[PDB]
This record gives sequence, C-alpha cells and structure tokens, in this order.
Amino acid sequence: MFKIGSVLKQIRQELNYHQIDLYSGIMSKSVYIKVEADSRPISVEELSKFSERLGVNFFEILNRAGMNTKSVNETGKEKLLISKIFTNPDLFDKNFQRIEPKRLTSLQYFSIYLGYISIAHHYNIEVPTFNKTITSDLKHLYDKRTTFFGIDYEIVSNLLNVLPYEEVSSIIKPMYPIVDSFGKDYDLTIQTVLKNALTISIMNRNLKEAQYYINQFEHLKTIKNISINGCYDLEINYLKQIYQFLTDKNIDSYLNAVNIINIFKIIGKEDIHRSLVEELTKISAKEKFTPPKEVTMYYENYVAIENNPIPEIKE
Amino acid sequence: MFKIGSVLKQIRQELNYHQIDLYSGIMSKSVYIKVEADSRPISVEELSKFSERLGVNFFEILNRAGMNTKSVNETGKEKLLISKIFTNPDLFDKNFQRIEPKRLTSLQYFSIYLGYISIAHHYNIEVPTFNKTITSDLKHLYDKRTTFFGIDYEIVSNLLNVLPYEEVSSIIKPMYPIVDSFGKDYDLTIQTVLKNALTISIMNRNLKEAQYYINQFEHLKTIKNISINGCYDLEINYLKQIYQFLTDKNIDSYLNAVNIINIFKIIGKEDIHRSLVEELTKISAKEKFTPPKEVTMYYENYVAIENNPIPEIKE
Amino acid sequence: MFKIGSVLKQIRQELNYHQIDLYSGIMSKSVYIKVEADSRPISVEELSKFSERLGVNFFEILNRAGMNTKSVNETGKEKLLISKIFTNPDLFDKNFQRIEPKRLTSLQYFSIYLGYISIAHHYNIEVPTFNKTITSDLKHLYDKRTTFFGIDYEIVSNLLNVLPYEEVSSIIKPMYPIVDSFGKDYDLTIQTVLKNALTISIMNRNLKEAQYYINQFEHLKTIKNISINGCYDLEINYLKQIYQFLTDKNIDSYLNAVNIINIFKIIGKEDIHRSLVEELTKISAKEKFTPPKEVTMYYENYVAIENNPIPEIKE
Amino acid sequence: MFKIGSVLKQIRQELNYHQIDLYSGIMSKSVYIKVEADSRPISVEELSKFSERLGVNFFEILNRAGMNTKSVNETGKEKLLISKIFTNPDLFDKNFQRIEPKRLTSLQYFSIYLGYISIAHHYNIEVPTFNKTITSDLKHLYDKRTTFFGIDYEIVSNLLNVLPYEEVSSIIKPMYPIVDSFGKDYDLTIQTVLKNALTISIMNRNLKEAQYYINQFEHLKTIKNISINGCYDLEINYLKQIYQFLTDKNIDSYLNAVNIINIFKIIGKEDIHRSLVEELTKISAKEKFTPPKEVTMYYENYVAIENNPIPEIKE
Amino acid sequence: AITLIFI
Amino acid sequence: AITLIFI
Amino acid sequence: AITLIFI
Amino acid sequence: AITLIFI
Repeated sequence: MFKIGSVLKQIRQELNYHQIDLYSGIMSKSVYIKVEADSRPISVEELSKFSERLGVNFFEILNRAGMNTKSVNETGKEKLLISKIFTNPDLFDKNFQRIEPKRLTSLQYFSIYLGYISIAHHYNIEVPTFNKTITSDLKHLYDKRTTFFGIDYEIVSNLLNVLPYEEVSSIIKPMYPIVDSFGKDYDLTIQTVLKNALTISIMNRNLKEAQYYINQFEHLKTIKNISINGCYDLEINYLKQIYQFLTDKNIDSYLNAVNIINIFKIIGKEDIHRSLVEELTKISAKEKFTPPKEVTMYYENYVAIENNPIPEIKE
Repeated sequence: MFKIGSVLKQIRQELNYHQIDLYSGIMSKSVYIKVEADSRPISVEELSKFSERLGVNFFEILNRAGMNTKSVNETGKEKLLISKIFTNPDLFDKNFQRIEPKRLTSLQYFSIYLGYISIAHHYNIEVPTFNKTITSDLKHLYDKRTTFFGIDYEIVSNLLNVLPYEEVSSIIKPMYPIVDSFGKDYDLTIQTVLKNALTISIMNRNLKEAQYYINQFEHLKTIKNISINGCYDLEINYLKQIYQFLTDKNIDSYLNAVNIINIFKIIGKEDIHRSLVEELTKISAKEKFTPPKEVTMYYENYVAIENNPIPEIKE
Repeated sequence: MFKIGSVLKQIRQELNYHQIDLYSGIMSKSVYIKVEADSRPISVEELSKFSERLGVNFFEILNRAGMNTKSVNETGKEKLLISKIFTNPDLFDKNFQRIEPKRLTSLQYFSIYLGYISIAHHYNIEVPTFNKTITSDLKHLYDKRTTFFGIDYEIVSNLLNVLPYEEVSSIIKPMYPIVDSFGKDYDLTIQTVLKNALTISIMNRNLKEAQYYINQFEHLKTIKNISINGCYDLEINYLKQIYQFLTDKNIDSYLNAVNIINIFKIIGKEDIHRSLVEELTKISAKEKFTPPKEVTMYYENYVAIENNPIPEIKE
Repeated sequence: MFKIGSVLKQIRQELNYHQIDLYSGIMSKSVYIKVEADSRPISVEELSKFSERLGVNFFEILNRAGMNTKSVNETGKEKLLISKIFTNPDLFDKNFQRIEPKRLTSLQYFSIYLGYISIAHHYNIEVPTFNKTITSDLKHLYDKRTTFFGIDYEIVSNLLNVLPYEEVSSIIKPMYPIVDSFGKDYDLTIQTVLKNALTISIMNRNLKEAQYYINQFEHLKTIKNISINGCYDLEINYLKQIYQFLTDKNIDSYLNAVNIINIFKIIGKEDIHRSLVEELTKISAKEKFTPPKEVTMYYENYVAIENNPIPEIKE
Repeated sequence: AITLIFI
Repeated sequence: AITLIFI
Repeated sequence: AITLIFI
Repeated sequence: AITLIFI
C-alpha cells in the first residue's frame, strides 16, 4: 500500500549507492529487487537496516513513502473533515449521522465523535444523544484501563471542551504524571490535556487544580526526548502568570501575563492573541479589575467583528 | 530486533481486543501468534493495518517498540556522545581519532564529524585535517546532488558553525525553497539551517541574505503538516526585528527585539536569554548604540561567570 | 532699613537715565536726591512710579533692595533655624524653650511653634505642653475668623503633620474653595494644605475627602495668575492616580502612579522618589498587593540606609 | 493709587488687633488713622513694620492692595493684549502701529514690541521695519550694559524666537552664569532664556551650546531662594535626555525622553505634549530614526487638526 | 483556551 | 507625603 | 519649544 | 545564535 521500495531506490540512486550496498548481508539480490520494486513486502526490521545503510532517517523514509499524511486510512479523512464541517456547519447533519453510530468502534472514532459534538455546541446545534449517553460511553471506554495511549489524551482533550470539568476530572488524574515519551504526536496530545485543563481550572479560580496541572506540565520538561510544544509552553506560561496573580495578587505577574499576550501579537499569532485577550478580560472581570487600555481596547474590537470565535484545532 | 509483536499484544490486551480482531482478514491465527511472539517478522503494511485495528498511532506503536530512542544503532550512540565530549573535552582525542576516519562513510557520520569539529573550535583544539580536507569532502558529498534529506540539512547546520559563511553559501541555496514536510525531524533540521544562516547574515550586516532566510522561514509556515518549532519561531522572529532595525533604523523594532529577549527570561530559557543578550550587545556595538541598562547589565554579569559559553545543541 | 534709594540709583545709572527722568513730575530734584541717598523715606506709590520709569519690575527692585530674603526680621531667622534644629536635634531644647512661650504672639510664631513640634515627633522628643494646649490654642486663633492669609495656610499645613486628621478637618473646610491669588507665597501655601491633606486622606483610604482635595486643587488651575507649583502638581497628580486605583481597581492608573514615581528618579528628585516609593508600598500593603520588583526593590534599599527620613521642608 | 491702608485695616480688624498694636512705636495715632484711611502715603519701611506686627506677608499685603495684577500700569495692559492679538491677528495692524514707535521707550515696551513681532512671523505677517532696524535697536539697548534685570531676560527670550540664534548668541553669554535670585519673576525669565536657547541648540544639533545651557540651568538649582519652575525643569530635563541621545546614541536616554513626553499627557499638559511630540519627531528625522508608533501616531493627528500651533506664552 | 486536537 | 512649609 | 514670556 | 543539531 506504501511505495516504500520506490523510496529506497530513489534515495539509493540519489546517494549513488549500489544495490549491493543494501541487500548484501541482509537479503538476496533477487529478493531485494523484489522489495525495491514494491512487489515484495518489507519488514520494519529490514527497512531499519536499509535506513542505516542509506544514512537517511527511518521515519523520514516512511514519511516520504506516503505515511507523511494522516489521510492514508479512513479515520484520517474523517479528522480532516472536522475542520471542514467546522467552517461549513451545514454539512454537520449528514456527516454526524454517520459518525455518531461508530463512536465506540475504536478510540479513533470516539475522538472524531467528540470532535463533532464540539462543532455542535459551538453553533448551538442540538445533540441530545450526547448528554444522554456520554457518561455511559466513558464508563465503557475507561473502566478496565491501566495505561493510556496518544489517542486517549486526544479524547480527554476534546472532552474537556464539551463536558463540565467535574465530570472529566476523575478520568484525567489516573493519566498523570507522565513518565516517558512515545512520539511527537504523543508528546503533543499529552500537553493539550494539561493546557486545556489548566485553562479550565484558572477560569474557575480552582487554584488547587491549576497548580496541579502546572506542576504536571513543568514535569514534562524533565522527561528525556519529549518534544515540548513552543506555543503551548508560552500560553501555559502565561496561565502560570495569571495563576500567581490570583494567588498573591502580585502586580508584576499580571504585567508579565499581559506582556506575553503582547508577544503573540508581535509574532503574528492572530487567534492566540484574540483568545488570550478575551481570556484576561474575563478573568479580570471576575476579579474586580480593569485590564490596561489596549487589552480592553482589542476586546470590543474583536467581540464585534468576531462575537463567536472558532476554537483552536491542531491536527 | 524490535519487540513490535510484544507491543501489539500489550495494546491489544489492554484495549480488550481479541486476537481474531487483528489477524482476521490480514493473516492466519497461527502466523499472527508467531508475529505477536516476536518470532516472525512483520511488514510495515501488516503493522499499518494492526495499527488501524487497535486505534493507536502507527508511529507511537513503533516508538513503544523501542524505536523511540536514537540509540538503536551505531550512529545513534555517537551523536549522544557529542554532548558528553562537549562538557568533557578531555575525551575528545581518543574519540575524534575514531570518527575522523569514517566521516565520509555516510551522511550520518559526516554530521557526527562536523559535530566534533565544533567542539574543537570551541575549546580552541587543533584540527588541521579539517581545514586541509573539508572543501574536498564537500565536493565529494555535494556534487551530483539534486534532492536533500534531513541529514543533509543537519550537516549544513553544523557546517555554518565551523566554516566561514561564504564557503557554505553556495551549498545552501540549492536546498531551498522547501516544498514539503517529511517528518518532525526533517521539519526541525530544515529550520535550523535557516535559523543559523539568518543569525550569521545579521551578524555580518549582510541584509540581502538575512532578508532571504527570513522569507524562506516565513514560507515554511505555508507548507501543510510542517511542524514549526516554537523556540526557533520566536528567536527567528527576534532576528526579524533586529533586521528591520538595521534596515530603517526604526526604534519600535529595536524595542520589540529587546522585549522578545525579555520573554525568554520570563519563561525560563536561560541559555537562549544569555545567547540573545550577548548578541544584541554585539550587533548594537557595530551600530554605534548602547542597549538598555538591563541588557547591558546582564552582559557583564554573564561574561564573567561564563566567558566562553557552549553553543545550543538539539538532538 | 532697606537701601531702596541705592537700588534706584544703581538701576538708573546702569540704564543711563538721568535723575530728571525720574523725579520730574513726581518730586523735587532736591528731595529725590534725598530719596536716592537713603536719607528720606520713599512711599510704595513713589517707588511704583520710579519702577515704571525705569522699566524694571517693582518687586524685583524691592528684592534687590534686600527684601529678597526672609531674614530681614525676627521671624525670618527663626524659620531658617528650623532646618538647622531639624538636622541638629540637640539644639532643640534651648531653642524650643524660647519659641514655645511666644507661640500665640502672632500667626508667624505659631507656625514656627508647630515647626518645632514636628521636629520633636520625628525625633521622638517629648512635648507634653503640646497635647495639653493645642486644642485651646486653635480655639483661640481660629474662632472669630472669616478670611485667611498665607500664614494661615502655612499653619494648617504643618498642623496636618502633628495632629490626627480628624482634629484638623473642621479647620480646613472653611478655608476652601480659593477664589483669588495673592502672591507666589500665598499660592504655594494654599497648595501645601491640599497636598498634605490629600496625602493623609489617601493613606486613610478616606476617598470621599481625597476626592474633595483633588477637586480643590484642580480648581486652583482655574484661578487667574495663580502659580501652580510644578512638583506638587506632579505629586498630587500621582495621588490622583492611586486614587483612581483605590476607586475602580483599574490597573492602568496604578501603572501611571508607578510611572510618575519613576520620573522623579529620572529628573533627580531623590527625596520625592524615596518618599513616593515608601508611600506606594504602604498603600499597596493595605490593599493586599505587591508593587513591581523595582518599587519593592528600592524600599528595603532605602529603609536600611534611611530607616527614619526627614520630611520635606519648603521655605 | 493703591488702597494699602484699606488692607492694613482689614487685616488688623480680622486679626482682632487694635490700632495701638500697629502705630505704637512707629507713628502717631492721628497720622496712622491718616494712613489706614488712604489719605496719607505709607513708606515701604512703615509697611514693612506693620507687616511684621500683623504677622501677614509683606508682599501678600501689597498684592491684596491691588498690586497682585500687572494691569496697574500702561505696560501691563499692553502685555495682556498680546495674548488677545495672538488669537485675533486682525487687531494686529492698528495696535502694532502704536507699539512699534515706542519700542525703545523702555525695556518694557521693547519686550512688548518683540511680542508683536512674534505674532507677525507666526501669522506670516509682513514686518519690514523689524529686519531693517533690530540690529540697530539691540546695539542701542545692549552696548554699555554690565548688569541685567528681569525684563532683560524677558527681551532675550522673545528675541530667540524671532531672530536666528547666531545673532542672539553674543547677547546672551554675558548674561550668565547667574549668581542670585531677585524674585519669582526674575527667576522665571532667567529660566526661559535657558529653556528657549537649549531648545534652539538641540534643534540645530549644536551640542556644544546645548551642553552649556544645560549646565547653566543645572547651576540655577544651586542658587539659594531661586524658584525653579516645575514645567521648565521637566521640559529641560527631557531636552537633556535627547541631548545624551545625540551624544552617545544611547537608547535608554531616548526612551526616557519619550517617557517624559508621555507624562505631560498623563498630567494634562495638552500643548506641551503636542509641542514635545512634534519636536521629537523632527529631531528623529534629522537623525535617520522613526519614533515609536504612538509618538508618530500623535504627530499626524495633531498636524492636521492643528497644522500651525501658537507658541507657549507665560505672563 | 481549549485547543481541539485531532492528530 | 507631608511637606513642611515655612515661607 | 520656545516659550514667549511676558511677565 | 548557531544551534548544533544532532537528531
């Protein structure tokens, strides 16, 4: 299904290596030509060795082979469609009718399911089957669970967006602290849960939790080979500032938070800026405060030519 | 060599799926038990399907299998050692004697070679074989080249650090613009070349080049599925500011650059801060300027309890 | 007692005017020579006309004549001595023994009296005759009063510093609003009462009063020919900022206040800076806040190499 | 001409003193009643003693007597009219026809003359008699001069505004350094010359002069009893900052200058703000710089709803 | 805020 | 703070 | 700038 | 500055 052989040849010939330089020691010149022709399957072990002989990254080879796009299988297409249905809420119905029934078919489809449920709440679309069956679904998915995979964190990240924090709380706790890295994808979803949960805590002034998520994130920087996402690290760090402000009413912290929000504008992160402004506004309100003239200036400017923004979506 | 089968079973059993749910349609129950037992090889194609059935990421499975660490093969260990030899320059000799001879064995080893050459210049260690053979080496490696892989960008990134920009210039140009992504690793090395080359340009006031690298980076944000590194995006963006300052002597830009440098301190990036301070200092000197009291305050503070810092190293 | 004639001649001769240009129309050449010789008294009316003929300011002429120093009469020397006794608290006793008895001899001496009482409280010196007779004294001085002169405002300014605000409150109210200017001295003392009373109000969080004093000051800018003191206008304006902060917990206002405090450092006003820092600190404490790192940094720095500072004194 | 007696009585009766408390030792009860009745002239000496007996400031008494307004004599009215003719340039002609001929009648009238000449240049009004006779006039006024009075500094202040600095230069030098104070009026005009001359120097990048005027101002703070004008001290201090920027291209200094300009907005000094913005703009232009976005934002905003502003006028 | 992740 | 005035 | 003084 | 990359 993946023209891996094609890639081996391409890389081999570009690098000027001869077939002998690859199959010698590994396999027969006849069978290798069968591999490089995309007629005979290749084991990850074989590919692993060819990768070492070529001097090109294993994963890069896979990517070049066509696995560099999560559109290789069913679920892939469905996730890409979420973005589409999010800006074209008219395509919701017919599509949601097809996903809803398969929501428990695999963690993949459930993540996709929650994906639609998000679009619905956003566009104030009625999804009665949700409120009626989610607690059941979760019970079914997370009951005899001991370890969690990347999609697990993905699911909980989206869950935090369509379910009151209190219901999601108990499901999260057994998923941290994290002890190892298992890929960029895994490292990314494990940070999203933390980042969304830290946001919810702060918005609820639930500082005991916010503190917890901050420590959990901080801990991730300790783990070897874990790719800490820049943006998140910046946005989480901003939440850290507002956290210190709610704690010791320290003004420096508030300034730093505002200053961070500024940087997002300076570097071009339009949505993140819009997002954190509307956020610092609300949190300041609940605190009997009035943010600086600019922060408060952007707000009305956004909430008018925006009113109801689309949440961030990573893929 | 990789207990992939072990992982399949682990994930299968945790997810409560039965063997039939995996091999049915793909292979025979007897042969599958042979796979899941790490006795029979598994093709990426087979693994691809099992990945889809489990609902867990393909690459995550590989990582969990043990490919989640670039210590699986020779070159892996050697790159990890570079960090060691960098803080223990006494281990340079004996080790460099073993790498130097294999520098043209594969792009991998050459990157490792340049790695040592960096350590040497830093610790003012004599490496005569370098200055005498590098131009030859490059000719040999980059002569009949049309396409470039991740390690290619890695090589050029380290090269920009131990060779006068003018010699590296011609080698870079044919490597951009970039048109596609081929993995997090690839996306990362392609940004390092840009980030190191943009730094060198600015330090040389060669604005025509600096402008080019900025556009090249900006272009990367256009490419689909390309993972733009947070830090780099922040540091490159700071270089953009100083770029605008050298161009139109605009003060706002200078302030922003200083403000960015500040953020690195606020979020904990110790070295990056130290780095960009010593940088803005030098660039301001060459410009007949005196940076703010703090920037200029950190400088002497660093250059005293530092004097000669170790360059950043990503792995 | 004042060599006014001497000055007339000096100015006349420097300007090259002839005696005839002065006495002609006003007085006889013989009597004028008597004036210009400091043998015959000169009326303010006569001087007024000579001033007009010379083209030099009336008041400047007086000043040049020797009235340019409040050391012409008794009370003058005594006020100058206050500064001395303030840095040499050992000279307190013998001197205070001489002023105390004359405290009701004239508003002048009473101001001087309160002057000593300030020095005493500062250096924790015992002044029992004060607490026992001040209410009586005030009753005696301010009872059948309808209009107030410059020294009146001077008295109340010093009074606000050695008497709990509540006792001074009722005495102040009938002294505002101000409707006219009566000299730089008058304009200055009328602003000191406002500035000291506004400080006390804010320190007591008594915002209804603070608001009043602010309006009273603001009103002064309306009055024609009133010389508004720069410093006061700056310090009062800073108090306005903190006022708005205590009112609507607005952060911009707090920043401005801090920024003003900064300007005093930038322009060299050492004491004012020290003063407003220690002030913003206290007010922030009572408010459950922690001023920026610098403000809070200066504090300990001052309160250590200071501990007990001498209040500002204008003369 | 001045109801001084009236005031003595008023103050005496309000303070509850009896006539005997005043004339006893000074004059006869019959003659005193003649003084207090505004029938008999009073010498400054007599008034000086009554002032001491009343306990009210000498100068305040004079002011209350009616000398608290420079509208007591001819020249007074004329100076007040300058403001009028400045906002009603139609009244220029007829009025200028009356002042021009008396410009050498006394330093007073000459200051008034230069006053009109300013209005003319502003409104691009033709004043040919000026350019043809000023050098002559100055020669005539400042030729046999050794000492300078307040009006002298006033004259030179206005002169710096309607004559190229180079022509005014030589006239100023012999007027500094200042060694004594001779009244608030004198202290004020002596600072205006410095402030206007420092502005001109900086605008001409003539730093050797700018440095001189700065030192001259700084020196004034040394003189005892000299009233340093707040605003001037702030504006001069800002010019000091830009001075340091032109000298050592230091950025901190530039920021401080900008920050000072900000404070003028914060405290309400509309014109001063407008003034210093348009100023920092020009100076930055001549320096190949682009002021911050706000400074540059105000500029166009002002220069559009302003275009040609009226210079500051103190009276 | 709340990032929707769909890797 | 509180300015002591003695004009 | 240039202040016009007329005291 | 110059980042040494060894992925």
